[PDB]
Amino acid sequence: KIEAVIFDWAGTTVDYGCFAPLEVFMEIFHKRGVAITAEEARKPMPLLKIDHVRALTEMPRIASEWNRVFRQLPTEADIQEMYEEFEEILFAILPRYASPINAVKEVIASLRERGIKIGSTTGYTREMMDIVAKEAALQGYKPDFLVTPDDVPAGRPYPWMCYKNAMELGVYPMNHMIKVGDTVSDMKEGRNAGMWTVGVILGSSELGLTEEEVENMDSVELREKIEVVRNRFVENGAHFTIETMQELESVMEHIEKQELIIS
Amino acid sequence: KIEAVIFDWAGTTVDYGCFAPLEVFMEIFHKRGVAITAEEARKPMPLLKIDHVRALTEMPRIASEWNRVFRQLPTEADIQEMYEEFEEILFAILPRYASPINAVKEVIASLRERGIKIGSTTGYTREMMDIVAKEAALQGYKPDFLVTPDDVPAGRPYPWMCYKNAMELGVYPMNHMIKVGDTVSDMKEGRNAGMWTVGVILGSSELGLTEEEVENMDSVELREKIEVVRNRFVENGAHFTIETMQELESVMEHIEKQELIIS
Ligand SMILES: [Mg+2]
Ligand SMILES: [Mg+2]
Repeated sequence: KIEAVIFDWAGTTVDYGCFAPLEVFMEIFHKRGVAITAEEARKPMPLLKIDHVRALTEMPRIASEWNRVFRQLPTEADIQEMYEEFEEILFAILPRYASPINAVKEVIASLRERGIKIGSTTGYTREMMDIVAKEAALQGYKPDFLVTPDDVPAGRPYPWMCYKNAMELGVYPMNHMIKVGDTVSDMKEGRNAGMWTVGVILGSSELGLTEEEVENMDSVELREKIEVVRNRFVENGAHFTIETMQELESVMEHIEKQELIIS
Repeated sequence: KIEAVIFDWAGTTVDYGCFAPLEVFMEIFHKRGVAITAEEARKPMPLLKIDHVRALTEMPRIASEWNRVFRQLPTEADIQEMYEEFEEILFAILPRYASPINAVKEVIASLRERGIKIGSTTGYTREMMDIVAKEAALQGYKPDFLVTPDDVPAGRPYPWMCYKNAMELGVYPMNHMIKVGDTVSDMKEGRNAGMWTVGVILGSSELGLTEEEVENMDSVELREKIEVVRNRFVENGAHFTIETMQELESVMEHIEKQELIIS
């Protein structure tokens, strides 16, 4: 039972903290003496098109600074000539954060030797993925199949992308697959398809921490923050939640032994 | 319940004391020889129109003097020349009085943090409000929307301006909005609008003090002065009466928990 795991990308498989799409947004602004927090950088994370450089331009403290350095408010060609260079700088920065998240290696190798198929879904796009994947493979990671919002009629909340990793990999009931992510949207995806939804923490978008900024965080505050993530996953779906990745091949057995049904 | 807060523009957010008009009325008179006090400068205020200078004209003591300088009493021309310059010196000084009152920043910083909208209304006019807004932005205060007596068929006594904020901010039931002010008129407006009215004291017109006078005033003296303002506001429908700005939020908790109804 459970013949395939449907992983995610930045936050799950690669790019710790899911900063790729962020850093870009920061430079675009910082390149005009604005300076913004990665904290504000997220917010409209899903849906990375121009409207985000418009929602980030309509933000309080943001509109302020901007109007203080240029002595005026963002123009229409300001959002443009900014997004035009978002895609640009991003497609050229994505490969910087395409390394398989430490230890994810062994997990995949292992899960295959045990006869498990590996698929995936993402928020990014074909063009965005044609850059991400490529680097990943040259770097050791390459699932058996991949799907982006471009392949289906809708994005991440819906199960559509997941119903295709199925067709390809060829796996009858949905209960035979596991969904793994790092965002409430992901849990909503798995607990929609009819799959087993699990949330990763240490390196997730939610916990939004850096692969080091987690070591400097003190023993009591980290765990303190981890639970916050965990709890937020659980209610949005998540049949299980894990901190690291080594704990997934521990969840599968459980699923099987446990003997609980997905309704 | 409290989705948005509608702030006043001169007495609540900026000008701690509301001396912009005052320190301009007494200059037009101090430039012609007849000096006057800021106390006399502000009998009626929401009427910054021409007949305000005319009221300081037919004011005994001030009628005296001027006659003992120009050897004659004011004329219809002496007035429509002091006003036809009142606003001209106003637009040049208003920027000097268009910066926040400390707390306003931190508070407005928050509020938006809990996702609360921020609109406004004023007695100042379109042109007057202009410049002020611009300078307020460069300083650290950019409410979501702004309305002036020019956008509606009337002034402050009437709700009109407040109704405009609702459409814009998209917060429908009036009673789901707070109305902060600094004078008897601001309360008349909020009550007529049908929202939760609140009046501030420290740094208001009804207290005509300075952010140096309030620090150089007796402990008992000041307290007495405030009570006059307080009793004043309440006497005009002010559902609440805050001293400074922090406590504006505790008021929201109170209102949301005291299961009370307006009108
Ligand atoms: Mg991700
Ligand atoms: Mg006022």
